[PDB]
Amino acid sequence: VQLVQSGAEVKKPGSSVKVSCKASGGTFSSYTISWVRQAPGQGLEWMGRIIPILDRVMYAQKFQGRVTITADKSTSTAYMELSSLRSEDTAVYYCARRAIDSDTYVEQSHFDYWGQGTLVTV
Amino acid sequence: RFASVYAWNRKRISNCVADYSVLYNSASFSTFKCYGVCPTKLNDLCFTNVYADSFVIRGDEVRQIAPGQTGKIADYNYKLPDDFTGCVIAWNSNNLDSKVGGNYNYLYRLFRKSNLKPFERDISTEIYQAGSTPCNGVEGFNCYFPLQSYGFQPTNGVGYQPYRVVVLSFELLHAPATVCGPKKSTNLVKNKCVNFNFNGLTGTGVLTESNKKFLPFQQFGRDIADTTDAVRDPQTLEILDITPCS
Amino acid sequence: EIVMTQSPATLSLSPGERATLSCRASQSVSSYLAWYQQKPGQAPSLLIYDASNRATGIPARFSGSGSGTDFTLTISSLEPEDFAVYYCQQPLTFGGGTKVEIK
Amino acid sequence: FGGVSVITPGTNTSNQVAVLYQDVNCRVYSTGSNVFQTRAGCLIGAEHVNNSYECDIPIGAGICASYQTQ
Amino acid sequence: CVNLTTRTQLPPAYTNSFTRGVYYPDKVFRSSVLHSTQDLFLPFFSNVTWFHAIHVTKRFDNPVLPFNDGVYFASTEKSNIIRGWIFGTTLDSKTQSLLIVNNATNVVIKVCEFQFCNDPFLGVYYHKNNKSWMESEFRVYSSANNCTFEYVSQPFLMDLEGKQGNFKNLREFVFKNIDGYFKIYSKHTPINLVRDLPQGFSALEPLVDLPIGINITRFQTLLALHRSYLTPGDSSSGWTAGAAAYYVGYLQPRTFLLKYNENGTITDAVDCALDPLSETKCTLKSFTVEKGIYQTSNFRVQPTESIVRFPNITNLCPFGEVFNAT
Ligand SMILES: *[C@@H]1O[C@H](CO)[C@@H](O)[C@H](O)[C@H]1NC(C)=O
Ligand SMILES: *[C@@H]1O[C@H](CO)[C@@H](O)[C@H](O)[C@H]1NC(C)=O
Ligand SMILES: *[C@@H]1O[C@H](CO)[C@@H](O)[C@H](O)[C@H]1NC(C)=O
Repeated sequence: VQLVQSGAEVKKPGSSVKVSCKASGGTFSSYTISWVRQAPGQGLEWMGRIIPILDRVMYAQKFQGRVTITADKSTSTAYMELSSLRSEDTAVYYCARRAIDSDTYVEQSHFDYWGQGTLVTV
Repeated sequence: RFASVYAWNRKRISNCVADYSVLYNSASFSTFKCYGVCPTKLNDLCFTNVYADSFVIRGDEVRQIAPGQTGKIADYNYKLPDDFTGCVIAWNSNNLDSKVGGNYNYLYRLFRKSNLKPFERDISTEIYQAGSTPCNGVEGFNCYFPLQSYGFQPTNGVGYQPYRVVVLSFELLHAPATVCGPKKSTNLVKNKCVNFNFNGLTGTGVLTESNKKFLPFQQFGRDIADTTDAVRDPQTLEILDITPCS
Repeated sequence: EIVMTQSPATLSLSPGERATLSCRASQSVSSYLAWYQQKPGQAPSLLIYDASNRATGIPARFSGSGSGTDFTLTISSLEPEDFAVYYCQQPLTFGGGTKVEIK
Repeated sequence: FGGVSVITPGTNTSNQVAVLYQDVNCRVYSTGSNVFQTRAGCLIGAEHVNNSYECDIPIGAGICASYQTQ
Repeated sequence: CVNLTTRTQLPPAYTNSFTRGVYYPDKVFRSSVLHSTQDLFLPFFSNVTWFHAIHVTKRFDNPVLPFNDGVYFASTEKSNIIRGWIFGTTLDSKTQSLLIVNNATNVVIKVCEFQFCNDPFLGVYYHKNNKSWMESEFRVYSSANNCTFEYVSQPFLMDLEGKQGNFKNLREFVFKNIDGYFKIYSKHTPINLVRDLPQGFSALEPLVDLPIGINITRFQTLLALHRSYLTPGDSSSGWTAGAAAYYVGYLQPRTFLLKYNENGTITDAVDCALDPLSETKCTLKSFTVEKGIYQTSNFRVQPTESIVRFPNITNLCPFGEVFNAT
């Protein structure tokens, strides 16, 4: 429904980037939230997807270990954490909604609404 | 030690007497309902097969533990035959099965390809597929480990609180009894018109020695009219013919 | 992950001409593709999902085709505002992308 | 659909039987050979003869059956 | 565990079920009556698959067979080779399976997630010492875990000698899996048998009702091997087939008219599906039919396929414009 994200930040190497996207209405009980990174000069690099309903998170191999995702139980709050921020890992990164689901668990094959993002640097 | 519903346990009760004395009237239970025998008469009967199914489910799932009632817990975890004889017993267990951050020790099968038949206990962990791409043990998209724990919490709504469910399933006297309610014996009376009870097969007639033999597992016989012809005495095992009173 | 290769690295055409963009998998993904349009200053937006099925709010000039491992994005007539970098996405991650430039 | 009648010589004599299908106009949903199609239905498993005799087991519509030399 | 070799590819011959495999359908005494019973029964006069072990050939015959709706199983021997059964679905440790094994120490029944040997076996060794046979091997499964059902009986000091001749002891069993219970019935009779089950009649008494909750679609038999000082010591080829036979049939829904004699033994029965005469006997509740015409059941053509052809409606009903509307 919504992808309300954080502002931009600059921080010390090794620090974690902890931000969340808030989705209201019926998002919590339906659609999941996917985190993707818009590295400069690149295409998008998907990082992971959190499903607060199944208590599960799916991750890109590229971002395993460094990216973990936490979420709340009310407003769907996709609280992504990127550990060990490096200065070379400067990017605009964001959340997007995965608009396909079912009660037969076909779950999320694709995306619909994307949030554009915020910059994290050092 | 209650089981996850996806893998509910079961214990056999045998070679024992009583404790069917409307134990539920202690009012420790949120619900008690029998689908066969009326509860107050359970303690007057003999049974050949008695079992207790033991597991933990959410409050809004309690209603699914019933013959004829469909739903995911009824179809993917624990299933009763519609032709069910027994009693379903349940109570709130927040003091044992709930934790502040959620008690996740109890698993449910949420993802399944087919429904269960009565009393099938499927403890498989095969990843469930829901789409055209195989997703072979990937986790995500079209596939998930079939089981999910539920975080029971002491502060959630009642339908989200844990309940302990025990289903007492049993067979009636169609074989020699092994479990009986409490009974007081009286002596065997031969000849004369006498009102008898044994293990059931209650009736009035004249008991005389029979010239019949029963196979070791039969206990009693039947006439063409489907009335008891003769019975074996639970004590000493003599076969007695039941003739009508004049 | 699901590895995808895109081609050409750069496509060169005039506005009004057809733009064809290729994406190829190392493994079959059935019909699970999405296509996106990237612009300077903007993360790419969704054009297509389900390989050929057009996304909500997207103009009729965009459509896709293909199955298994071989997929195409077609813009029947590329507009001056569509000289974007196009990308494919599999259920999990994105391909390399094709830059489109004016000839 | 229809009724099925079984023509039986007494079992203390023979275990051969013949079967009559009430509404079959042969178009039968079971077997063949020894098929006599009559107004009483299809009689399968009996030999029609051009002789005539006293009636033994009646079938209907002028036809009777019997067990003879077997 | 051990993949056995050196075998003649003896063919899957069939025999006649005749009038065997009726069973006692109840646990109630009846006598000097006829009674109509509905159950899963071995059909009369069916083609029963014959299986056979014989050395001469070096034939050991221990395949995976379908369980379907239940299995009629006969065991023919004097040699005590055929013993034990395996029941389950995939039979590969992925899920639980039921293992029933008769060894000299005891009879063990367990339900576990078992790791299969592919072709498991028991066996005896012929010792030079005392010129006698002794149980030496239990190469039955590689492992088991996650065991939920277990029963163990007393010792069975069975005659382990590799006795030759026609077969003298016949056991008959049925294995059927109903509403969570694995039901086992059996009986023993004397024989003089080589290939064709005697044209006899039997009803067998129940033994157990096992409260397992197990899904069974396939089963495999278990056979013993004979090893000696007259064979190679190699575990895959160093063996003797001895001599044994077994038969496998399947149960089908049937109605039988059963005849209970004085003292309640089922003495005879008629399979109501064999032919029009049997149908007549079942209809009349009699094993004797007088000369004449009887009507039996009826004839009805069954459907072969189905038609839906409903309205070609493609849009969806606007329930969401009613519910969650303001
Ligand atoms: C039993 O196995 C069959 C396949 O052999 C499967 O279709 C069926 O759903 C299984 N039943 C249970 C309870 O797993
Ligand atoms: C038996 O042969 C099969 C062939 O597929 C093989 O996978 C298995 O490991 C072999 N077992 C032993 C004990 O050699
Ligand atoms: C044969 O004799 C040996 C002596 O070492 C003994 O161990 C073995 O148990 C005996 N076998 C039988 C079948 O009695």
